[PDB]
Amino acid sequence: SKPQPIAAANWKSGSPDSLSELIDLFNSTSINHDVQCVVASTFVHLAMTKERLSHPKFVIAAQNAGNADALASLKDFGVNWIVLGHSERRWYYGETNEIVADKVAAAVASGFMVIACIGETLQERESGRTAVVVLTQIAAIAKKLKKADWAKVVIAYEPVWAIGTGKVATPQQAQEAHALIRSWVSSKIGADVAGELRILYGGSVNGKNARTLYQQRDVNGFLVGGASLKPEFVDIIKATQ
Amino acid sequence: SKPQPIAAANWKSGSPDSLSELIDLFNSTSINHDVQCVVASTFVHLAMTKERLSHPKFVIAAQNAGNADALASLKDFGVNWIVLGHSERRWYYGETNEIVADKVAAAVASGFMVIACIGETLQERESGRTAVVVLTQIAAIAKKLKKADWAKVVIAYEPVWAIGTGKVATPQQAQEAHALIRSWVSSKIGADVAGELRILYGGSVNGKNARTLYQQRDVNGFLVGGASLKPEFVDIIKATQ
Repeated sequence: SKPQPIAAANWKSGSPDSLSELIDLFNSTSINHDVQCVVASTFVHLAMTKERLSHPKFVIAAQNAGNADALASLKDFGVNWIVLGHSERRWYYGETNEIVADKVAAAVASGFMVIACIGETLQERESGRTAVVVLTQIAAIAKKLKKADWAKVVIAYEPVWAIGTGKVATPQQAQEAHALIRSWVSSKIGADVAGELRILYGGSVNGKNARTLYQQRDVNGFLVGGASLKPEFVDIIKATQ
Repeated sequence: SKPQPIAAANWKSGSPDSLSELIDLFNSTSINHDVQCVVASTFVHLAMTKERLSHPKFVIAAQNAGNADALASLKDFGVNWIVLGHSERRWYYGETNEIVADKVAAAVASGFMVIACIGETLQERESGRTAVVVLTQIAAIAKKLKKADWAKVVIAYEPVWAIGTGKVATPQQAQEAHALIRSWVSSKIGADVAGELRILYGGSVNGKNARTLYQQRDVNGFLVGGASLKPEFVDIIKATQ
């Protein structure tokens, strides 16, 4: 039915010691279903996790790449997944739809599994421009990808207003945005591709809200920030059953 | 007499929780005089404050912009004020008078209210080169601004040796530098402009020293770093009466 789900952690902060305790918990956790778990972080924690994380279902990812040289070095360092187009890169650092599109194409060429992020601001949401915004973002990425490349792409839909604010989208809001993105992909690229495509939801996900969100027809997992620094991340992974 | 004063906070560090407590304190504080309050920060706290800060007298600002795309995105994100040419950008990152001048011109074009920072090092101060340094910095900015643009500019004078060191300038030192900058502007651009111009003082300002500094004829407010992370920032705002 639904493609293999992904439960990605976005370690935006935390201390080396507290984090290794988490890694121990994960390593000792049996997941009785097929799900790809991803732990994304910065150089600070990347060396530790790359060596301390042993769970068969987990993989590590870099939080961003500034250029082709970094993609190359990261690849050599042994990192195969990467998160691109995350909120702040777009609104704080000014990366345009075109720029992240180029980054996504480059990463894929270098052989990475890419989690490309998209989402609208509170202003856009309220102005009723969600659908146009989201599709423009996704369209920019598509313009640079060859049909084969989609095999290496995961889309993460995160309303900018839901990230770190405590304000999660509703099962209906998420499902609608995801359904829209999938439709666009199906009609523009192919239904074969659209069906294989994982579209994750990110924006204040936690152990208590995950299942309802996951139950939606078009939600294939989550990109989790805050709750991924806590052991409740385990409940979030179990919610992708 | 003096133009409307500005009490700007420069949140260089701090935790999300501690910071929201401050925002609550601010939001519940009545200021019985006309003053523009500004809370400047990085992407980390910018999303929270933009949503949690409700005080009618407060506005939020970005701590820097790396290029035109960032100015555009920030503008769209809903940020209208920006701090440029701050100490570290000049001495640590190597931004020249010319570069920050260009940044100031660009920001103004994009529609921002700009706090352009200037100031000399301890070496320069001691070598007795304060006046030449400060004027060269300001002159570089002027070379790129059209007379109309000055309406969107606020100048912050912060001796590099006073920032974060605990070593504040004396009411006489600040007043002299401010008087000099205003004179230059008056004779080079116009007295109309010079009079409307807010020149703030920054460099180890606190609740205890603010009033004396503010009492000077040419001091129009403060850019505060350390003390802005504490509730004494309220006393600093009251000092602009």
